[PDB]
Amino acid sequence: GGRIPLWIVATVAGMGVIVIVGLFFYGAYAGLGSSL
Amino acid sequence: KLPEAYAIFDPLVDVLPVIPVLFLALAFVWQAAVGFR
Amino acid sequence: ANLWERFCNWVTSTDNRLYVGWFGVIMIPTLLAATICFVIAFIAAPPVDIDGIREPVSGSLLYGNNIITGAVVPSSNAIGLHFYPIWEAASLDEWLYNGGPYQLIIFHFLLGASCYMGRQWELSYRLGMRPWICVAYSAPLASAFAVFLIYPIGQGSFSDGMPLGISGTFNFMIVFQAEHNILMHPFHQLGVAGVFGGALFCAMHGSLVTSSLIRETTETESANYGYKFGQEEETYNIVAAHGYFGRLIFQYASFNNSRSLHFFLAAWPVVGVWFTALGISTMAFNLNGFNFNHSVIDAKGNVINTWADIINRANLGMEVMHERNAHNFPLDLA
Amino acid sequence: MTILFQLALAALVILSFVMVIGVPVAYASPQDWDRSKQLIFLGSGLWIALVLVVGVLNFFVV
Amino acid sequence: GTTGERPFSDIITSVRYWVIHSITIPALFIAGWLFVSTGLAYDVFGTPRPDSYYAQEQRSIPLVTDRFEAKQQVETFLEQLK
Amino acid sequence: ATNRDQESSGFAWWAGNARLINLSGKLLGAHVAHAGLIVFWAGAMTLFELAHFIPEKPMYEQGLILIPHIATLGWGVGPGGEVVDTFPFFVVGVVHLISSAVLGFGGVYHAIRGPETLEEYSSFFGYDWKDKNKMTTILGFHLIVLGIGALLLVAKAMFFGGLYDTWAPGGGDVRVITNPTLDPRVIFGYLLKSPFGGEGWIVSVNNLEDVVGGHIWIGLICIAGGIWHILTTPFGWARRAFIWSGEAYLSYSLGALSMMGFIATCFVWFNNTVYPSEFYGPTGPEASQAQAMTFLIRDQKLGANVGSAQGPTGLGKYLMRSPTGEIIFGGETMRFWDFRGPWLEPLRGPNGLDLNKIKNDIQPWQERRAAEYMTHAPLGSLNSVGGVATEINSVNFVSPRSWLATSHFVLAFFFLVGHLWHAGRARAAAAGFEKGIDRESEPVLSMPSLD
Amino acid sequence: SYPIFTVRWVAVHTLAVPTIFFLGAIAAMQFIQR
Amino acid sequence: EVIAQLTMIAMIGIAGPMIIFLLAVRRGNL
Amino acid sequence: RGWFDILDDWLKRDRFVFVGWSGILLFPCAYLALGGWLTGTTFVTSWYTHGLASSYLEGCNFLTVAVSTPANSMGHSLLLLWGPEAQGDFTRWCQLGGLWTFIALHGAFGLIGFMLRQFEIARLVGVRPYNAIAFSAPIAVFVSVFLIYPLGQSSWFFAPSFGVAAIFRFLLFFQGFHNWTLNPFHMMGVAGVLGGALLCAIHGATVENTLFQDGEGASTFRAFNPTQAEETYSMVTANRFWSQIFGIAFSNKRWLHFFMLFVPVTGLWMSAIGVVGLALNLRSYDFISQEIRAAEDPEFETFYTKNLLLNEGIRAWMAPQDQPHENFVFPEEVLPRGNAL
Ligand code: CLA
Ligand code: CLA
Ligand code: CLA
Ligand code: CLA
Ligand SMILES: CC1=C(/C=C/C(C)=C/C=C/C(C)=C/C=C/C=C(C)/C=C/C=C(C)/C=C/C2=C(C)CCCC2(C)C)C(C)(C)CCC1
Ligand SMILES: CC1=C(/C=C/C(C)=C/C=C/C(C)=C/C=C/C=C(C)/C=C/C=C(C)/C=C/C2=C(C)CCCC2(C)C)C(C)(C)CCC1
Ligand SMILES: CC1=C(/C=C/C(C)=C/C=C/C(C)=C/C=C/C=C(C)/C=C/C=C(C)/C=C/C2=C(C)CCCC2(C)C)C(C)(C)CCC1
Ligand SMILES: CC1=C(/C=C/C(C)=C/C=C/C(C)=C/C=C/C=C(C)/C=C/C=C(C)/C=C/C2=C(C)CCCC2(C)C)C(C)(C)CCC1
Ligand SMILES: CCCCCCCCCCCCCCCCCC(=O)O
Ligand SMILES: [Cl-]
Ligand SMILES: [Cl-]
Ligand SMILES: [Fe+2]
Repeated sequence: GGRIPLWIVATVAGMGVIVIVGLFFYGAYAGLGSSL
Repeated sequence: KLPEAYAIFDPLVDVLPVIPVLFLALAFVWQAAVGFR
Repeated sequence: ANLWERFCNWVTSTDNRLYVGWFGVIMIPTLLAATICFVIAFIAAPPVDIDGIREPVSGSLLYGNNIITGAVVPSSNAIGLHFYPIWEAASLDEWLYNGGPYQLIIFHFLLGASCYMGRQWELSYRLGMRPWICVAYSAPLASAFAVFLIYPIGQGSFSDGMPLGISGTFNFMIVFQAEHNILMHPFHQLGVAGVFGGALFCAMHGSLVTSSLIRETTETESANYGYKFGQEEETYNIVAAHGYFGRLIFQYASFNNSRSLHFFLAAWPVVGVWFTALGISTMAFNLNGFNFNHSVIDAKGNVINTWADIINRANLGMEVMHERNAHNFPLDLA
Repeated sequence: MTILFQLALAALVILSFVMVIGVPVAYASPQDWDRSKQLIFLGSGLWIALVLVVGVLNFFVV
Repeated sequence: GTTGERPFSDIITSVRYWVIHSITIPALFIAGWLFVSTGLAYDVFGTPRPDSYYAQEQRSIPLVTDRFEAKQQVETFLEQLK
Repeated sequence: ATNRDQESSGFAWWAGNARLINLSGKLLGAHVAHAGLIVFWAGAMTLFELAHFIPEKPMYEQGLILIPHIATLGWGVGPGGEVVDTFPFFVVGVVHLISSAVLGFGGVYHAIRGPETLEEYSSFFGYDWKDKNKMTTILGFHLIVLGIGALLLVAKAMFFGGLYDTWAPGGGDVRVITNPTLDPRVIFGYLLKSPFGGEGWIVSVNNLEDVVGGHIWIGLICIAGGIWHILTTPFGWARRAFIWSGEAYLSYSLGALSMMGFIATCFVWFNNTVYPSEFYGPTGPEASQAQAMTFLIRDQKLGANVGSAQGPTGLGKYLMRSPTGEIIFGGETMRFWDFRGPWLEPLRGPNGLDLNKIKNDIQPWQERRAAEYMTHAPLGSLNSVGGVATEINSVNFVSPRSWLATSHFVLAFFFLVGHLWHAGRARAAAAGFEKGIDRESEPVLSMPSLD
Repeated sequence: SYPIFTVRWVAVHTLAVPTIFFLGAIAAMQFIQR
Repeated sequence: EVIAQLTMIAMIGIAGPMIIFLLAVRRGNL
Repeated sequence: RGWFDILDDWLKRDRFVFVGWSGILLFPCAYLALGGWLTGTTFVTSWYTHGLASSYLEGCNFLTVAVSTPANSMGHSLLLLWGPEAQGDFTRWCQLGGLWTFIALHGAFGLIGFMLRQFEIARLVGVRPYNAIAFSAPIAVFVSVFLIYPLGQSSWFFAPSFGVAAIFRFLLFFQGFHNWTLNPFHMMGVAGVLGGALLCAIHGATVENTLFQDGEGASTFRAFNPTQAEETYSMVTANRFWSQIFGIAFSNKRWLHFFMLFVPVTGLWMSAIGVVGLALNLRSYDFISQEIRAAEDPEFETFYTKNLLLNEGIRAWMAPQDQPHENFVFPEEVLPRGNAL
C-alpha cells in the first residue's frame, strides 16, 4: 500500500540496470565477440 | 605503476576517477527523496 | 533628431516588411554575395581541380551538367586550408580553375547564416517574445558548419568539404562512410532518430489536431475556414485528442499539457540534429564509428563474419575507388 | 616503518570514508547541532594529521 | 480519470509485491542463465557452438542451396563435423 | 526552508540550481564544491594514469591525457621525452586529490550549514548582481589571480627547471628558458595572424621563448586589468550596452568558454610545440607527411630518383611544388605542406625540401620517427580500433589528440548553445517578458499591420 | 480495494517475464569463451 | 583482484544513498 | 442481447489497455513479431543462410545482431513451420530462415491491426480518423520494402534483414546496385522526412516562444489547463515574427496542422513508389547523355561519374560475401581499384 518508499525502489532498480549493462559492456571485451 | 608501497591500493585507484559522476547521480537520488518538489 | 539615431530607428524598426536589425546589416550583404556567386557559378563556372591533381571536375550547367549532377566544386587540395580570395589569384581564370568560388560562397554563407540566427534572437526581442527560436535553428546551422567548415579543418582541406550540388552531396556521404563508418557511429544513429522521430511526431501532431477540429464548417467548404486568424478560442478539442491517443497506447503515454507537448516537438529533432552535427564534427578529428571487423572468431580462430564485416566490404569498395588518381601511398590518412 | 606506513594510510582511508558520510549527515541534522560539531573538529584535525604522517613516512618507503 | 486497476505506484511500493517478486524475478533470471549454461539453447535453435562452425580443415560455409532438400542438406553438414 | 520548492522559488526541480541566484552563500557553496570535483578529477585521473602507466610504451599508446601535460612542463622526463622519474606524476596526482577534500569540505559547509546569504554576515563577501562596482571588484581580484597563474608558468620555465622543448637539439629535452620574447611585434603579431592555412593565428606558436614571453605579457596585462577594475566603475557607454544580472554574466562567460574550447580544439590538433608529439602522438598533418617520407626513403633506398619521378597525374610522385613554389611532399599530403616538425626541418632548405639533403642526409632516427608517426596517425574507432575505418581488429589505439579535440569541440559547441540560451533569457528577463506575452498589452497588437 | 488479476496484469507479465529470462540468458553469454 | 575493484566501488557507491537514507530517518534537512 | 453484442461490450471496456475487435488481430501478431525478433537476435544464427553469426549467443552485440533473411534457394517460400522445407522441425525452421517470414508476416498483420485499432478507437471516441490515414505511410513503406521489393527479386534473401547493421548493409547495397540516391522518388522522400523534422522543430519552438504569460512561475509549463478555451500562445505574434524573418508565415492553424500531417506522410508514400520500381531493377541509375559524352570524352568528369565509380567498387568488393550462394570468385586482378589503395 506504500510501505516501501518509491525513491528507495527507484535507486535499487536503477543500480540493478547499471550492473547488467555494465556486464554487457564487460562482455564486449572478453570471450565471444572480443576479437581475441 | 604506482610506487610499490601504494600498490595494495591499486584497485581503489582504479575506481576513483568515476566518483565525480556518482555526484550527478546522487543529486537525483536526493530529488526523489524530496519528491522533486 | 540626428542622422545616426534616425538610422538606428530604421535598422531596428518593427514596421519594416522584412526586419533588418543589426545582425541583418551583416546578413544581407553576405547572403547576397554568396547567392549571386552561387547562381553564376552553378550556371557557368568552368571545371575545377578539386583534388589538386590537375583533373578538373565540371560542375556547371553550361559545361554539360543538369540540375542533379551540377555543383559548385570545392577548392583545390593544393590550397588546403589556405585563404584564397579573388585578389590572391593572378587572374580570375586562375581563381576559377582552383575553385575560388567555393570559398567565397561558403564563407559569406556561413557568416550570413550565423547572423540569420542572431536576427531571430533580435526580432524576438523587439516583439517581446521569448528568445529561443534561434536555439532551434542552431541545430541546422551547426550541421552546415560541420560539413563546410569543421570537417575541412580536421582533414586539412576545403577540397574535402561538402560540394554545393545534389550529386556532390552524395559523393561526400559515400566517401564519408568509407573513411569513417558513420553509419556505425551513435551520433549519426541519434541524428536518424532525430529526423525519423521528428517526421513521426510531425505527422502525429498534425493528424491528432486535425482529427479533433471542432465542427465549424459544412461539408462543402474547406474545414480550414473554421479557424479565423487571431481568434481567441482554440479550434480543436485537445481533451478529445488526448482521449483518442491515450486509448491508442495508454493514458499516460499521452500529453494533456499543450506546452509540454510542443516543447517535446521542439526538443526531439533539435537534440538529435545537434548530435549528428557533433558526429560530423568529431569524425572530422577521426574518432570514427564502431569497428567490429573480425570481432567474432570461432574456437580455432576462423573469422565468423557478421553484418559488420559485410558493411566493411562495401566500405572497402568505396575506399579503393574514391579519388582514384589522388593517392600514391597505401594509407589514406586524410 | 613499512607495515605502519600502511597502517597510517588505511587509517586515513577509513577516517575519510567516515568523514564522507558523517559530515553531511551531521550538518543537516541541526538536532545534533552542538554534540556533533566537536566531532568534525576532531575528525578534521585528525585527518590533516594522518595526511602529514603519510607524507613524511612516504620518504621512508618510496 | 481512472480505469479501476490498482495504481502501479501502489503495487511496486507494496510489501506483498516485493515478497512475491524477490523470488520470481531472480528465479526467471537463473532459468535463462541455465538455458545457456546447460548448452540447451544451442540445441533448441540449432546455433553452432564455437567449435562447430567449420570442420577442422574446411574453409567453406555450409550454405543451403536447395529448397526442398535443404533440411537434409543441413543434417548432412552436421554429420561432417564428427 | 528557503526557496527549495517550486511554489516559493518559481523554478521547477529540473531548473533547481536557478533557485540559488540570490542566495550568495549557498551559491558560494555550489561553486566551491564544484571546484572540489574538478580538482578531485585531476587527482584521481592522474593516479589512474600512473597506475596504468608502462614507461617503455609511448605515452600516446596508453590513453594518457594528463601525464602528457605534466611531462610538457619538464617533470619526470629527459631527452627524447623518455620518462626518467614517475614520482612527480604521483605528487601532482596526490596533492590535487588531497586538496579536493578541503574544497569539498568548504563547499558542503557553505551549501548546507553556512549562512544562506552572505550580505548580512559581511559587506565584503556579500554582493548584489546589480552592484556594478562590486562586480568589477570581484572580476578585478580574479584577474589578479589569473595574472599570477600565468607568471607561475614563467617561473617554472625560467627559474624552476624549464620546460620540455621538442625543438631542442638532439631530439628534444627539458630546457631552461633564459630569453623569453618580449618584443610586442612578435607577441601581438600572433594575434593578427590570419587563422587560415600557413598562418594559423596563435596556434602557430612554435618555440618556447614566444610561449614564455606571451605569458609574461598576459600575466602583467591581467594584473594591471585587475587593479583597473578594483579601482574603477564601468563607464556610461558600457553601462548602456550590457545587461547587468547574474544570468547575463553567466552567459558572457559561457560565450568566452565556448570560444576558448574551439581554440583548444585546434591547438591540440595542429600544434606540436606545446603539445609535443613525443607525448601526444603525431598530428594528423604530421602522420600524413610522415607517410610520404617513409616511402620516399624506402624507394630511394631501392634506387629511385625521387626528384624526377613523375606520378600518374603528372605531378611528382614524391615531391612537387606548393602553389607558392616551395618543394613539398606529393600525393594527397600536398594539403599538409604547412606542417613543421623537428624530424623534418633538417631536410628543409630555402626553397622547401632540399633534394641534396634528401639524397644524402636522412638519418636513421628520422626514418624511425617517420615510421612511428605514420603508424600512429590519429585515426581510430570509438571502441579504439586504431587505423582507417576499414581496418581489422588488432591495434588498440586512438590518439590522445583525437580524444582531446573531439571532447572539446563537443563541450565548446554546447557552451555556445548555453550562451545563446542564457543570453536570450537574460535579455528577456531584464525587459520583463521571459515568462510570456502579457495578454492585456500584447506589443504586436499595437503595431501597424505589415501590409 | 482493487482486482489484482486484470487484462493489464496479463499485458505486463506477457512482456516482463520473458524479458527477465532473456536477460539471464544474455548475462550467461558474457562468460562463454571460444 | 577485480573482486577488490568491485568491492571498493560497491562501498563507495553505497555511500551516497546512505547519506540520504540516514538524513531521512533522522528527519534531517533534505 | 445476443452473444455478439455481449462480446462487443467486453472488448470495448474502458481499461488500462484498450482491446477492441482490432485487438484480436493486433496483440497476437505484434507480440509474436516482437517476440520472434528478440528470440532470433538472442539465440539464432544465420550461418546456413548467409555465412554469418547473428545472435548474442554467438557473440554479436546489439548493433550486429539480426534476424536474417532466408537463403536464396528458398525462393519466395512462405517457409511455414509445417510446410515442405522445415517439415515441422522447429530447429531446422530457425536454421533455414523461418523466423524472417514469421516476423515479416505477423508484423504485416500486426500493422493492419494497429491501423484498425486507430479506426476503432477514433469511432468510439468521436474523432475524425486522420491518425489512421497518416499511418498509411508507415504501412506503404513496410509493404514496399519488406514484401514487394523481394517479391520482384529472386528471393526473400534480398529483402532487408531485421537488424541494425543488417539495415546499414541494405542502405549501401541500394547505393551500389540501384544508385538509389539518384532516384527522384527517394529524393521526395528525403524532402518529406527532413521537411517533417523541420516542421516538428519550428512549430514546437514557435509555440514555446510565443506563449502568453498565464502564470507567475518561471517554469511556464504549469500555466496550461487542458480544458481552457483560450489559445495558449499568440498566433498573431508568431505570424508577424515569421513574416518579418522569413517573409511568409502561417495564418491558419488548421492548415498548419494539416500541412504537418501532409508533408512526411506524402514523402514516405513517394519513397515507397521508388522502391516498387527497384523491385524490378527499374532504377534511375544513369543519365544517358552524360554516359555518351563521358565515353567519348575522357576529360569530361562530373560528380555523377565519380559516384558510379564508387558504386562499381561497392558491387565488386561486397558481392562475393554478400551473395554467397552465387559463388563469386573474383581474383585480385579483376577488382576495381584506384592508385595505391
Ligand atoms: C575576464 C576578462 C575581462 C572582462 C570580462 C572585462 C570586462 C569589462 N571591462 Mg575590462 N579589462 C581586462 C579584462 C576584462 N575586462 C583586462 C585584463 C584589462 C587590461 C587590459 C582590461 C581593461 C579595461 C579597460 C581599459 C576598460 C575595461 C572595461 C570593461 C567593461 C566593458 C568591456 C567591454 O565593452 O567589452 C568588450 C567590448 C568592446 C566593445 C571592446 C571592443 C570590441 C572589439 C570588436 C574587440 C576587438 C579588439 C580586442 C580588444 C582585441 C582583439 C583580439 C582578437 C584577435 C581576438 C567590462 C566590465 C571598460 C570599462 O567600463 O572600464 C571601467 C574600459 O574602459 N577593461
Ligand atoms: C555540481 C553539482 C551541483 C552542486 C554543487 C549543487 C548544489 C546545490 N543545489 Mg543543485 N542540482 C544539481 C547539481 C548540483 N547542485 C543537479 C544535477 C540537479 C538536478 C537533479 C540539482 C537540483 C537542485 C534543486 C531542485 C535544488 C538544488 C539546490 C542546491 C543547493 C542546496 C541543496 C540542499 O539544500 O541540499 C540538501 C541535501 C542534503 C543535505 C543531502 C546531502 C547532500 C550532501 C551535499 C552530500 C555531500 C556528499 C559528499 C561526499 C560529502 C563529503 C564531505 C567531505 C569533504 C568531508 C546547493 C548549493 C537547492 C537550492 O537551490 O536551495 C535553495 C534546490 O532546491 N539543486
Ligand atoms: C573562494 C572561496 C571562498 C570564499 C570567497 C569564502 C568566503 C567565506 N567563507 Mg569559506 N571556505 C572556503 C572557501 C571560500 N570561503 C573553503 C575552501 C573552506 C574549507 C577550508 C571554507 C570554510 C569555511 C568555514 C568553515 C567558514 C567559512 C567562512 C567564510 C566567510 C569568512 C571567511 C573569512 O573571513 O576568512 C578569512 C580567511 C583567512 C583568515 C584565510 C586566508 C588565507 C587563504 C586561506 C590562503 C590562500 C590559499 C590559496 C589561495 C589556495 C592554493 C593553495 C594550494 C597549495 C593548496 C566568507 C563568507 C566562515 C563563515 O561563513 O562564518 C559563519 C566560516 O565559519 N568558510
Ligand atoms: C490473429 C492472430 C494470428 C494471425 C493472423 C496469424 C497469422 C499467421 N501465422 Mg501465427 N500464430 C498465432 C496467431 C496468429 N497467426 C498464435 C497465437 C501463435 C502461437 C500459437 C502462432 C504461431 C505461429 C507459427 C508457429 C507459425 C504461424 C504462421 C502464421 C502464418 C500462416 C498461418 C496459416 O496458414 O494459417 C492457416 C490457418 C488458417 C488460415 C485458419 C483457418 C480457419 C478456418 C478453418 C476456416 C474454415 C471456414 C469455415 C468452413 C467457415 C466457418 C464460419 C464461421 C461462422 C464458423 C500467418 C502469417 C506460420 C508462419 O509465420 O510461417 C512463416 C508459422 O509457422 N503462426
Ligand atoms: C552540495 C550538493 C551536492 C554536491 C556536492 C559536491 C559536489 C561535493 C564535493 C565533495 C568533494 C569534492 C569531496 C572530496 C573528498 C575527497 C577525499 C575524501 C579525498 C581523500 C583522499 C585520500 C584518502 C587519499 C589517499 C591516498 C593517498 C594519499 C595516496 C594514494 C592512495 C590513496 C588514494 C588511498 C549534490 C549535487 C550532491 C547534492 C546537492 C548538494
Ligand atoms: C599567452 C601566449 C601568447 C599571447 C597571448 C596574448 C597576448 C593574447 C591576447 C589576447 C587578447 C587581447 C584577446 C582579446 C579578445 C577580445 C575579445 C574576445 C572581444 C570581444 C568583444 C565583444 C564580445 C563585444 C561585444 C559587443 C559588441 C561588439 C557590441 C555591443 C555589445 C557587445 C558589448 C556585447 C602567444 C600567442 C604569444 C603565445 C602563446 C602564449
Ligand atoms: C577520494 C577517496 C574517498 C572518497 C570517496 C567519496 C567522495 C565518495 C563519494 C561517493 C558518492 C558520491 C557516491 C554516490 C552514489 C550514488 C548513486 C549510487 C546514485 C545512483 C542513482 C540512481 C540509481 C538513480 C535512480 C533514479 C532515481 C533516484 C530517480 C529518477 C529515476 C532514476 C532511475 C534515475 C574515500 C572515502 C573512498 C577514501 C579513499 C579516497
Ligand atoms: C518466436 C516464436 C515464438 C514466440 C516467441 C516469443 C513470444 C518470445 C518472446 C520473447 C520476449 C518477449 C523477449 C524479451 C526480451 C527482452 C530483452 C532482451 C530486454 C532487454 C533490454 C535491455 C537490455 C534494455 C535496457 C536498457 C538499456 C540497454 C539502456 C536504456 C535503459 C534500459 C534500462 C531500457 C513461438 C513461441 C510462437 C514459437 C515460434 C517462434
Ligand atoms: C491463423 C492463425 C494461425 C496459427 C497457427 C499455429 C501453428 C502451430 C502448429 C505447428 C505444427 C507443426 C507440426 C506439423 C509438421 C507436419 C510436416 C509434414 O506433414 O511433412
Ligand atoms: Cl570520389
Ligand atoms: Cl597519397
Ligand atoms: Fe500545434
